[PDB]
Amino acid sequence: ADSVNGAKIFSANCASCHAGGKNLVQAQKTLKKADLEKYGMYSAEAIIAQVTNGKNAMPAFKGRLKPEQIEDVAAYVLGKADADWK
Ligand code: HEC
Repeated sequence: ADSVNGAKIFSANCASCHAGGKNLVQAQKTLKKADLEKYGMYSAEAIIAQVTNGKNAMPAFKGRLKPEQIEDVAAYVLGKADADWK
């Protein structure tokens, strides 16, 4: 995975709702490490699944983003949560 490419994908596709690791639609489901851990979402597998297929009001990105781009954005989230958002 490529977290740098991931940051590009995040900026273009995710920051509308998750700027600063928040969640503008469903406020407690943030991208902070502690919340990812709490919800079982602190892994590449988990983030890829949810980005790909969606969850409730979290959009699915299958088709929109290529599989590699989904992998890279997952890497970005994990890295950013580790470094800055928690
Ligand atoms: C609004 C239109 C959103 C956009 C754009 C993106 N996300 Fe999202 N995300 C959104 C919601 C409403 C939710 C909660 C879903 C639920 O009901 O549980 C989410 C959740 C996530 C999570 C998990 C967070 C956690 O459990 O604490 C992740 C990892 C996530 N979203 C990632 C993510 C990425 C990488 C995005 C762009 C490709 C993205 N989201 C866009 C709302 C919206």
